[PDB]
Amino acid sequence: GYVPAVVIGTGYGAAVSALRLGEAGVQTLMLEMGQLWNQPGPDGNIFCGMLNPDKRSSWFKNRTEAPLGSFLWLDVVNRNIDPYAGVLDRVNYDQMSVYVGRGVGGGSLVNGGMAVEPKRSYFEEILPRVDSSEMYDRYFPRANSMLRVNHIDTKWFEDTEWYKFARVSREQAGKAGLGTVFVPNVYDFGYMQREAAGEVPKSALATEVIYGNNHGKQSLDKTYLAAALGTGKVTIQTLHQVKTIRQTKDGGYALTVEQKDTDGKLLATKEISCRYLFLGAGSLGSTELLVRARDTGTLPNLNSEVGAGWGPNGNIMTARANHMWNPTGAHQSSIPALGIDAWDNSDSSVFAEIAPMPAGLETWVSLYLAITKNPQRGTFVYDAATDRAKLNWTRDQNAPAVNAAKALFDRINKANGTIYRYDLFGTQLKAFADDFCYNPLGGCVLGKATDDYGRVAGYKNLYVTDGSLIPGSVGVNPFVTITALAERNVERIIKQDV
Ligand SMILES: Cc1cc2nc3c(=O)[nH]c(=O)nc-3n(C[C@H](O)[C@H](O)[C@H](O)COP(=O)(O)OP(=O)(O)OC[C@H]3O[C@@H](n4cnc5c(N)ncnc54)[C@H](O)[C@@H]3O)c2cc1C
Repeated sequence: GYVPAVVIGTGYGAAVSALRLGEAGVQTLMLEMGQLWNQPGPDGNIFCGMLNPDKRSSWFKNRTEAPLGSFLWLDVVNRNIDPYAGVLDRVNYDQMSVYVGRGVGGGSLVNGGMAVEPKRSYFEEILPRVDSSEMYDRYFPRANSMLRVNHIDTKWFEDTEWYKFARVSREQAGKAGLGTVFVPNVYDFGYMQREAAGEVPKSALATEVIYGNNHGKQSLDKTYLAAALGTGKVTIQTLHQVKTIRQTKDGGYALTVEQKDTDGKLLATKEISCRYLFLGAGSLGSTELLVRARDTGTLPNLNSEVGAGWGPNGNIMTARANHMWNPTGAHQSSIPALGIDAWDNSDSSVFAEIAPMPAGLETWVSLYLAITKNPQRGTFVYDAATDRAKLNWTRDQNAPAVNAAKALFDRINKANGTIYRYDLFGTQLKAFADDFCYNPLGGCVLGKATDDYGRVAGYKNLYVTDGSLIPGSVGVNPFVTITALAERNVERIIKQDV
C-alpha cells in the first residue's frame, strides 16, 4: 500500500514529474483513470478516425459527436455507442463544455500537437513572481527538446495540396494587413511528407487527430513517459481513479482509489499511501480533488484560493465563408501549421490558428480557433450533494473574448468582401462558439493556492504540477508552458524537498 512518491494523472505536468523523480532514484507510482492505448481495436487500429468514430472516441457517452465546427458534414457518421473508457471526454458544466483527454498521456493523445512558447512580455504580466530569465534560457528550451518539437518544411508546405486551406487564409489575412506565423508541432512533419507521398500509413492525412493519431504524433507516452518507464523507478497503473486525498497522522498522504474495467464496472477500491504526492490530474481534475478535500474536511488547511482563478484561455472558434474562387481543398491535413499573430498584450489581442476542415469535400469554409485576452475568471465550487466540483462560469463572461475575436475577423471580412458562416455550431445562428474550451487553465494558481513552485499552501510534500497552476490565460496553446513550468518546479522540489 505504500510507495515513496505518487503522481496522479499522466498528462504534461505529471509526465515531467515522473521522469525527474525516476532519474533522482525515487520509486514512483502513476495513477491514471484512463487506458493505456496500445491495443488494436476492431479495425486493427488503436484509435478511431474522425470519419469512423466508435466507442473508443468517447469517455462514457451513449453516442458519438461531430468535432466542433463540422456538424453539417460529420453528423452523418455519428452512431450510438456503449459507454466505454474512450479517449476524449466532453465535460459539461452549466454554460461551458470542457474537452480533455483520458488515458496514459492525457491531453497529448487527443491534441493538435501545436507547441508554442508564450510571449515573454505576456508571461511576465501573468506570473510576475516567476523569473522569466530562467524560463526562457533554461526551461522552455528543455521542454521543446524533450517534447520532440519540430518545424514543417516550408517548401513542402507551399506545394502540398494538404495545406491549401492554410495558404488561402494566409492570403486573405495579408489583405487585412495581418501576418501569419509557422507553428511548431510534436507531429513528425518528416513523417507527414512520407504520408503525402504514400510511402507510410497515413494518420494526419487520413483525418485523425481528436480521437488520437495511429502514427506520427509524438504524444507523451512516446516521449516523457517512455523515458520515465526507462528509469526502472516508475510504474503506471491504469483505469485507477483517485477519489479522495487525506493526510495520515504522521504527515504522509493516503488516497482512496477506484479500479474499474473498460466498461465502467467497479472492480475494487484501494488505499494507497505515500510520502510525496504530486497532482497532475489537469486543471479540472486536480482542482476537483483539492476542493473536495478542503470542503469534506480531509485536507482542512487548504486556503480559499483553491478552486479560484479559472479561465478557458480565451478560446473562441469562428468560421468565414470563402468566395467560390477561393476553394480550401477537399484534402486538408488534420494538423494545423499556420497561425495569425495579432497579440500585442492589449485587450484586442488575438492569437488565432488556421484550423482544417475534416469534411473530405469542398466546403469553402475557413475555420479558426482564437486565443484572446479576457480578464473574466470562473471559480470551482464543491457540491456536497453530488460530490462534484461545479464550475461557476456564465456565457456572458466570454463576451470580451467574442468581442476581441470579432474585431479581428471583421477586419479580414471587410478587406476580402466575405461573410461569416452562422450555421456551423448547432442551432441558433452563431458565428462564434463561446461555450467550449480546449485549454482549461487555473483552479490552483501558482503563488496563490501554492507557493511559487507548486507546493500547495498549508501542507508539506503536496504538489500541483499541471494546467491548474496557470492563471486562466497564456496567450497561445498551453502545453509547452505547462511542461516548462513543470520542469522548473520539479527541479527545485527534488533539490529542496526530496
Ligand atoms: C481537442 C484538443 C485540442 C488541443 N490542442 C492543443 C494543441 O495543439 N496545443 C496545445 O498546446 N494544447 C492543446 N490542447 C490542450 C492541452 O491538451 C492541455 O492543455 C494539456 O493536455 C493539459 O495538461 P495537464 O498536464 O494539465 O493535464 P491533462 O493532459 O489534461 O491530463 C491529466 C491526466 O489526469 C488524468 N486524471 C484526471 N483526474 C484523475 C483522477 N482523479 N485520477 C486519476 N487520473 C486522473 C486524466 O485522465 C489525464 O490523463 C488541446 C486539447 C484538446 C482537448
